[PDB]
Amino acid sequence: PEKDGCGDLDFDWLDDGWLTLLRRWLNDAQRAGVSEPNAMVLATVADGKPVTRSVLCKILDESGVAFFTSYTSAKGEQLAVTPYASATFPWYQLGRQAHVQGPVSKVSTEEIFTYWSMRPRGAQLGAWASQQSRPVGSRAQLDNQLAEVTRRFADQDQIPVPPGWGGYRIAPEIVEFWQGRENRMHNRIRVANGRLERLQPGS
Amino acid sequence: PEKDGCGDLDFDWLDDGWLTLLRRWLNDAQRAGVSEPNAMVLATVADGKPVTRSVLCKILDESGVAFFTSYTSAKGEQLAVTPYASATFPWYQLGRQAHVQGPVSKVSTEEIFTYWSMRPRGAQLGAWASQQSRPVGSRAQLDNQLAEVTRRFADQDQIPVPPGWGGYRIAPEIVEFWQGRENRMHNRIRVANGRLERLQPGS
Repeated sequence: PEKDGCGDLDFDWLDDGWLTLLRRWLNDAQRAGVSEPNAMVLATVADGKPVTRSVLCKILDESGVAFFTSYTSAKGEQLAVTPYASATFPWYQLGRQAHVQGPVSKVSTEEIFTYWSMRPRGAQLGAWASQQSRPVGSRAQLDNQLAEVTRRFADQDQIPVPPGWGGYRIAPEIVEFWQGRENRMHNRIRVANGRLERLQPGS
Repeated sequence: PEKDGCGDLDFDWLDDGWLTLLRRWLNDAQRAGVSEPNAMVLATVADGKPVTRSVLCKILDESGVAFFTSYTSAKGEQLAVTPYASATFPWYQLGRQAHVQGPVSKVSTEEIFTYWSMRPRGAQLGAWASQQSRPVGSRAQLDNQLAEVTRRFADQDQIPVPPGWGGYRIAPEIVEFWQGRENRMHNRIRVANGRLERLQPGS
């Protein structure tokens, strides 16, 4: 009970729909000092087996949750074969989690440009520096990669989008809010087809 | 490079094997005040589609990472059909991640007893109060479930293991260490067939 300082998560918390509540939860985490409050752990499937890693949620609206990545990465390939994902926001400090699962689609060239342009150039370089799946043996080699990319763009103030870099967006088909409680009787609300369902703590 | 106070993770950080490094990283997460240092996001598969939620890693050894849960949860059913998982320790505050993927076996009845007994009275009751199927319409109902189970065991000093309750272990067939860097030239070392491998940041 203590952890988020709040009373029980219940149906009425969803009165303004799933989006308002997620946006509020994401803001409580930001405000409470959580590091990377917008990071989520994304699961995809590779040859029938699940694979997990962390990505940064950059857009949240009625169409779902979006993040940015190289199309050439393993996440990209896996999502190309099996375009469904699940993501979890792990807000342990507050005893909270939210999960989103659904079909994945690419974001617009439009949107890619915008979020690419807000990117601090320290990172713009970094993106370009990552030599998509090129063999690497040392760390020095990584350094050379970033030096080489840095020179190449030194006289450019408007670094362009790499040829295979864009985003993906998970549709909010199933969204679950999880509020933990000291006496293990966790509050679990699942949203699906505009219907709401309360789940037993142990699933 | 800031976030864990450290230089680059490299092959020499693996000299005494993945187990020892995962243990060091878990411990660093503790010393730093990270909430739920041992929690991990577990992905499973449900009819070819990934599914995520957090579990607590309670055993870390040579045979892999283990957590405890009701066999009758969605996660248990999913692991029964497709006994492979991936898990991620999201240490965002230190800019670190560890991933572990592999086949999944049940823990023994021996170890279930041992870890069950280490739970405080509150958590054992909590676990017994989660009634596997039974739909839930109100939150007051969870309360009465905890109150039935409290009264039912009022005279038992030592509460028994619930009938459906046990553990799962992920074998360390792939282990990745991820250490973020301000310049985006993240360090990534994957472990597989005792062979080490540096990966390009952008996967």
